[PDB]
Amino acid sequence: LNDDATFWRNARHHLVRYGGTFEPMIIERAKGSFVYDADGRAILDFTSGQMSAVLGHCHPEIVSVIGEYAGKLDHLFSEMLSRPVVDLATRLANITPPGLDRALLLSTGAESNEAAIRMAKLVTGKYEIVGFAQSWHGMTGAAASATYSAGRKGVGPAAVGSFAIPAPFTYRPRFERNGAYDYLAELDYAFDLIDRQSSGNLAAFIAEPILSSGGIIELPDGYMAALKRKCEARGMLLILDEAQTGVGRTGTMFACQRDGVTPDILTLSKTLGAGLPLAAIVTSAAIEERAHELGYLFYTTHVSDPLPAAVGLRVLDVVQRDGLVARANVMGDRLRRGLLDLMERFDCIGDVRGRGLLLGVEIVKDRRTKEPADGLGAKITRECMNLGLSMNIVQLPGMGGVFRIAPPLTVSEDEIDLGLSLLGQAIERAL
Amino acid sequence: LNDDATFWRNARHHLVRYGGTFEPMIIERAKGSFVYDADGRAILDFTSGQMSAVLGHCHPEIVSVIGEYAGKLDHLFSEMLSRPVVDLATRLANITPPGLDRALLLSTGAESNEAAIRMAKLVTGKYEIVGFAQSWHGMTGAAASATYSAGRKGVGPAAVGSFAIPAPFTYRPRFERNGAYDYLAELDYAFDLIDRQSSGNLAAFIAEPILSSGGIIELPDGYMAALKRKCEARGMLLILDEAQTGVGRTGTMFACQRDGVTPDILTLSKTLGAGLPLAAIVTSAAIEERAHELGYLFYTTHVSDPLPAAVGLRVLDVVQRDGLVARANVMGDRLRRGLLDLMERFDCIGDVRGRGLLLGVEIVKDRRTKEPADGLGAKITRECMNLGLSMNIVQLPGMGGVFRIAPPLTVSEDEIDLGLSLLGQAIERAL
Amino acid sequence: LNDDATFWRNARHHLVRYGGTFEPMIIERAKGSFVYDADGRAILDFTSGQMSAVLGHCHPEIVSVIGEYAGKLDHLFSEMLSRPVVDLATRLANITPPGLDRALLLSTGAESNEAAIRMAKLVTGKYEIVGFAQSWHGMTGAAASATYSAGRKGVGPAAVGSFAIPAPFTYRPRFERNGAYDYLAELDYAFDLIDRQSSGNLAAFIAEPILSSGGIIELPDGYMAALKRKCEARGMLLILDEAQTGVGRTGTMFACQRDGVTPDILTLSKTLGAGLPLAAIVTSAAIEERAHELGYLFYTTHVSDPLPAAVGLRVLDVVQRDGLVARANVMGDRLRRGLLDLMERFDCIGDVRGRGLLLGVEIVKDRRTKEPADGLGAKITRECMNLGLSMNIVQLPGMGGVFRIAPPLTVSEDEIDLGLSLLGQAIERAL
Amino acid sequence: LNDDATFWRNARHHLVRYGGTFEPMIIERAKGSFVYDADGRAILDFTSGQMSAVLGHCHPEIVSVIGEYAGKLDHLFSEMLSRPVVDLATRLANITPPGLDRALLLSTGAESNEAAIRMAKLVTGKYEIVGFAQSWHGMTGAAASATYSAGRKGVGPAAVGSFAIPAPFTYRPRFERNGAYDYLAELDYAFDLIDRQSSGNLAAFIAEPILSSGGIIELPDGYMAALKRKCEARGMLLILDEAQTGVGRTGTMFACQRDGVTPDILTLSKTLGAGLPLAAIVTSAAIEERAHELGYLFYTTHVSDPLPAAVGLRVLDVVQRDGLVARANVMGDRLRRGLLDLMERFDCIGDVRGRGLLLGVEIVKDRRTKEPADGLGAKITRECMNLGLSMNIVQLPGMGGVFRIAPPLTVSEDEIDLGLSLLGQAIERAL
Ligand SMILES: CC[C@](C)(/N=C/c1c(COP(=O)(O)O)cnc(C)c1O)P(=O)(O)O
Ligand SMILES: CC[C@](C)(/N=C/c1c(COP(=O)(O)O)cnc(C)c1O)P(=O)(O)O
Ligand SMILES: CC[C@](C)(/N=C/c1c(COP(=O)(O)O)cnc(C)c1O)P(=O)(O)O
Ligand SMILES: CC[C@](C)(/N=C/c1c(COP(=O)(O)O)cnc(C)c1O)P(=O)(O)O
Ligand SMILES: [K+]
Ligand SMILES: [K+]
Ligand SMILES: [K+]
Ligand SMILES: [K+]
Ligand code: NA
Ligand code: NA
Ligand code: NA
Ligand code: NA
Repeated sequence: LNDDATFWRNARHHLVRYGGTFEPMIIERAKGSFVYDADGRAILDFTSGQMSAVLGHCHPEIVSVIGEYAGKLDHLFSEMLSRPVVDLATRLANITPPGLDRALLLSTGAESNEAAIRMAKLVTGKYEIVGFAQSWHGMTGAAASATYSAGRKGVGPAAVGSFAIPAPFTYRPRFERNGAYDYLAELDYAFDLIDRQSSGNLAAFIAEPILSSGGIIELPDGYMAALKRKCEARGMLLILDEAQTGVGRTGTMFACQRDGVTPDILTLSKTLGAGLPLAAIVTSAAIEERAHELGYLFYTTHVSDPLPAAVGLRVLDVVQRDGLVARANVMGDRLRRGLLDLMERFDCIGDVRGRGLLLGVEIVKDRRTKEPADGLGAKITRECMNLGLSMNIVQLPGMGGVFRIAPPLTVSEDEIDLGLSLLGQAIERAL
Repeated sequence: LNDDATFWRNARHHLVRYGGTFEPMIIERAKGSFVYDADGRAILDFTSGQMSAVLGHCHPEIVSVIGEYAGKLDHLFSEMLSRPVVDLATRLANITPPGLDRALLLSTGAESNEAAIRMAKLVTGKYEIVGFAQSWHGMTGAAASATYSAGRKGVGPAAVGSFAIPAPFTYRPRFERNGAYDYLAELDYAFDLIDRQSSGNLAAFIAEPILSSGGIIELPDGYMAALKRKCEARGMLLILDEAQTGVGRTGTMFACQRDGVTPDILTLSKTLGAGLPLAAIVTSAAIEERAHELGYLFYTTHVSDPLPAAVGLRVLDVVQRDGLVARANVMGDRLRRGLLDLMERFDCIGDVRGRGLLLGVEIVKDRRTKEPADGLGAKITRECMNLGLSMNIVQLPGMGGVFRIAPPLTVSEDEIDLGLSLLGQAIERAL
Repeated sequence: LNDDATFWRNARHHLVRYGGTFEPMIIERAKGSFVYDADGRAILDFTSGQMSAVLGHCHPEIVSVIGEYAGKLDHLFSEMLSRPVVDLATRLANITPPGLDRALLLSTGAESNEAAIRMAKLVTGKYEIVGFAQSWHGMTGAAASATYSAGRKGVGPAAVGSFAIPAPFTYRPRFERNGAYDYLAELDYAFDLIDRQSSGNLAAFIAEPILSSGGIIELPDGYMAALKRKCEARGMLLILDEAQTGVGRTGTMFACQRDGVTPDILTLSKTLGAGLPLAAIVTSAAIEERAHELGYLFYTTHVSDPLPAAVGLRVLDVVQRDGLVARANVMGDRLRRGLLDLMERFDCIGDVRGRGLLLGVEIVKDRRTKEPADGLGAKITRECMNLGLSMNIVQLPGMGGVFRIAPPLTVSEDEIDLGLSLLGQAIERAL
Repeated sequence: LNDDATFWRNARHHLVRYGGTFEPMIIERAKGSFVYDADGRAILDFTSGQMSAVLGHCHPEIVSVIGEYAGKLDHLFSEMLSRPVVDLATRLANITPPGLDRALLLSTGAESNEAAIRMAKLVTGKYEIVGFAQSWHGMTGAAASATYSAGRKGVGPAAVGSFAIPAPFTYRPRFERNGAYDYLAELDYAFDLIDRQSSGNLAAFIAEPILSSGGIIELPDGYMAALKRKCEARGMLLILDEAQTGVGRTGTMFACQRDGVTPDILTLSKTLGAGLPLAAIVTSAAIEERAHELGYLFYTTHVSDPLPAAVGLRVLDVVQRDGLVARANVMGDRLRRGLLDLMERFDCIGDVRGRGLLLGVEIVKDRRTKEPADGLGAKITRECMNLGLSMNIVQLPGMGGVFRIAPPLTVSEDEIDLGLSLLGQAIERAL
């Protein structure tokens, strides 16, 4: 049983709480799209752990590669190179679009954003950073200074030169031009204000292609391109944080490929490490060369460690070899249609959005007023859990609660159907 | 051969440079205290990779535990608990001194410092951070804002409320009182200035027990205690960054045990993960409770991931089981005496300092003037490498170059002797 | 002649340039609504010097009071009181609306804003300041940190927690709601963004009732009230900077009286000193009491100096005694109608706005496109000068050039007519 | 009587308190070295009001010049020049040392420091400012960010890049080198720390030649020169704030003349306006030219106003014409010897320091321990007042209370003797 009193005693005595609440179960093992509690119950993992396990849990190939290296090349002095490192960097330059040439291999998502931000500052000689008002880039200093969906209060001043602009949100539009939601006009208006506040030290704009924690907000058609131009006009770099979008999830290897806009620096992490801590930034040779002449520094313990690099390479291999990017579109489409069917059945489902296998369901009181359904989201979530489906909801001011659905790229048709049934049931009991 | 032209071609084209310079060899495999290049040559690793591999490379136990978990519980939604996580947190509360009760398990050293700093700010409601002028706490925002041995220029303003004071350095004393280096008087004088600059928002002091990158500077007798009192009087927390000192390296499980001073928050990382990316903070229950009521947040992808937690637990087991803390004193003593013998033989060795198996050798022009020997350090380093010994030197303004010696806790008598011979030879050729 | 070569030689050698350009004439004397060059030519002063001389130049009463005091009570230790000081403070509490009780008498406009800002920070225990994106509050640190119409670039970072929102501008509206310029909806939208960026340290909003340097922008109907509520909901103070609007200029003793909204702190300066350097803040007793218990400090050399205080009291007397606030409406109305007649005659006049005797004329290429007429403004200005009328234009990005008209409250019907004729002529020659 | 209940009623109801406490008397008039209360009692003004009235109160010449201008050229549009302005700027270039060429005429001391600081930032392209830990430069933002003797707590973060170093204090030395107070070694040590904290954006050092509010601390022999070199090596400007030292007070026209070190920017105010609000900065032509090409801006209402400029010119004339700088040395010497005699008589007088007519007396418990005499200072001060002598004491942590003595340059032998007798008596009653 999950009730192991010694286990819960120690958990209460010895863990630091760091957000949210601990599920009242003890995860014993995990395989593929499921995890198992201490009673042996299988929970369908619709979030791929913490949005990372694109190949599912304990993927046999990952398992072999991990075994191989643990026993042969584990960790090294940060100035020593090895194959897995060079292969992975090379691999990355190759599958990213042209203009993305050189890579740096780190450990976490925030770390990858900090490295990108530091580099932008170094090459521009400026320090002001702009992000979206519902972003999430990490808990470390600079990453946090650009994170706006939460965490800003009580922890002292943010970094000097931190600015946010509203993200374009079609579902709940707030900016009109001729009885129309003109999100590009909104962009202009936003920048104008920025320009007027800047000290003249604009270094970069950092952005997620789809705001995940922000509520699965997809940047609409043309936005990105337009965004890129705003930067270029201002001599700013564009940093795209693809921690949740990269490596196939949205139906392209990388989300920026969809818009055909290549950022100056691209950052990766969650899905790249598929559960392990590996992260990266990729930039152009020109930018790298300049950072280098300027003395760019970002020296860590695990930068360029072989084991993790090895794991990342295998993940890419598998994705490619198995056409998992394409699978993402097929399963994604299967899941989306199901969600849409639920939305036919239940009024509280106000919207279903997203791409590929990174989907959002916004819970609402009523589809007409689009009024946030408070408490209801949490109910459903609990019912899912009882039913054996692991879900995640995010709640922002002025928005209904949003389920963030992100099953493994390896998920099966069945598993999709199952989740879909569990969710319907959960909604039914929760009303 | 290490000359693989395709390998070097790709390395040049696709890697981001991030400090220092790449060794011109290709590391193929690693085992115990050695690494091997592509020609099969064995290099004695006197720095334990990047100062982490306390059990050496590819330790059989680490290898099994890694295997076990990769295949059974890899990575989870950050709100789900599992045994390895609870066991490790518990284990940590138990081997740390009283007052250190609750743990948070993360991935990197900087991340662990950011979490500690954020928490200090939250519980104090203040934001000013003080560190040593030769410190190194990490490359991420806040960690970097408190890092003074390098990296401060060209990357924009540091965090608001960043202050440093001089670290007590007995080898090159600068503060006198009655013809004596009164490092405590220096401390008072330092604080007075701080007090006068503060906006009245002093939150914490962050410190390494032994400044590693700072040049292996050991806090002298009574300093720490006195430091702790300065904080307490000011309502500040004391955060001890034991990334390189923890887990046995200096001859005690933790360096603070030596002084018998328990910090408010303790951070760990390098040696705890023994090569893998695992890190942690440990605090008192009271502090944790308060952070919790205040809404402390530090939610990441890999916080509380089972695999790494599992690895950390095994590392602790092994250390304990094999009396490696005690071994650290014995080998350390064997290594220190050797260094001292070299210092008898060569004038350019100005000082040998450190504790247990974390030792420093400061290179000097002449023992009397204690004038920095410029270029000489680098020579020696290169000669070592040719000879098959991997070393590391750090160079600060106003100080001679310092070799940072940190062989695995598992290092053998032979391996020690060998390194000692290689180094003598290297110094000989380099003169 | 104005050509005095020694005079210009010295001017070139010994003055620091500090913005704009020196008129090529030598002002020898001034009286009433005119100034005289070295050739004895009379220039009609339509800006009341630098927007201050509400009683005109060298007003006989000011002249007597100045004489009186220079000879009897000039300047004192800042802890000694005298009558003029107490009378003026009292006078101020009395003519300001209820809720405005206690005064502090300083020297300049920026100084008065700094004192208000410091006090807001002290009583709220917070530090974030919000202003308008086209504001001007002064050249000193904090005042400058909240000044957005110009001066932000090249001089380092602004104060931490500086934010701006767009000012409501009816002439060139940018925010629509149902095919309408919904300036209140714009306000909401603005605040939402602020809220999301704040660290939770909102202390005050600072605002001019009519943005003078911003282009004579009048806060539309209901805005202020709504603004005040946004603050109150957030626990922020409202500081109204009435440097150019106070003391009768807009047809009420103080502009806030028109909206019937009383700010938390009111600041005055230009018109209060009528040419001399006197300035003030007025606040509620409650706010003052609290600032006092918290140790509010703002100790200067000239705070509470008798001479200037004496001058301010006389200015108020005269204004009251002569019904100059009422005169402001009558002359203002005479001037406005004239401007409107010009606008009938010339296409380049796009708008005439303002209140009482603080009027703006926006120069435009064509009334339909409302396209900024570049160069034209400057022409006109030069022609005015030749014609003997002193004018001032301000130019902001995205706006046509704006003449800022602000003749003395003592201006005569004739003088108005004259200026009106000179301006027509100037426009005629300039086309 | 000073008891006017209506007067005190209004004072209590309508004044904002801003530091310190109001003397319980009503100053009715002032003349020469005295002020008179409402009972007609004459108080000898040993602080020249608030340290400004170098020609005493109501000096007949000041009075005429003031009269002249009030009636002829009072205040102008900031872009119009006039003679008094050009004459004064010229005059200033001429009496300052070579290298000081161009002037900007403002209103207050803080304003003058803000203008200097802004300009330093503009020309260096950097923003970090260093001052003394016991300085006082003003209450406005930047001036306050560099003020360390008081006011830093409770009002939010200071300006980014604010640093202080200890001022050299011979009376209570804290830095030793070979059993000697090596204040220059202290300077080096200080800078080293600064260097290590800087982001590489050092713009200027701002300093008072004698720290007035800091406790009448005189920069010892060679310090300044050495300080200037530290700056020059770092590419920083040196700004000397001579608000209390300029215009004769210390026995030279300007204090920097004594050391023969010319700062990059010199600021003046108190004594220059001799009671009226006038202030200035003086810089080199090169610096000015560069600030100008970079768009230096510092446009205020009263910059370049004729009346005040006129007053400043007269003050200079008088000082020169009457050899008041020389008089300062003679009277200063008469006053100093008296103080020394008191120090013979009373143990509580620990030190008498200063120069010319800017003298300090530090009150101590006992001359041997040099222990601060708490409460005693305040007693004496009160007794002086009863006796008819106006004095001022400043109290800093770790220092005894310090009387700041600064009688007018026009003070008479008698007046000196008188004060000297009153003070002796006051000390006698107070023991
Ligand atoms: C000084 C650079 C070096 C990489 N040190 C890293 C380091 C970190 C950061 O850990 P990270 O986040 O990098 O994992 C935290 N605390 C201390 C005391 C450290 O020495 P090393 O000393 O090993 O060379
Ligand atoms: C929003 C909180 C969550 C943990 N996200 C983390 C996250 C990180 C940080 O990675 P880390 O440093 O934590 O590894 C970086 N960039 C994006 C777009 C993210 O969503 P998630 O979305 O998965 O719940
Ligand atoms: C220390 C407080 C006192 C008012 N000093 C004011 C002061 C100012 C400010 O001038 P302000 O802007 O105030 O006119 C600038 N520089 C120095 C060296 C000063 O001592 P004082 O010393 O006279 O008591
Ligand atoms: C905009 C530049 C001008 C000089 N304005 C100065 C100004 C000040 C500063 O007063 P200062 O400290 O300068 O005395 C404060 N508040 C407002 C609304 C102002 O317009 P003006 O509008 O008169 O041209
Ligand atoms: K490494
Ligand atoms: K996790
Ligand atoms: K005063
Ligand atoms: K002026
Ligand atoms: Na690419
Ligand atoms: Na413990
Ligand atoms: Na009132
Ligand atoms: Na000169």
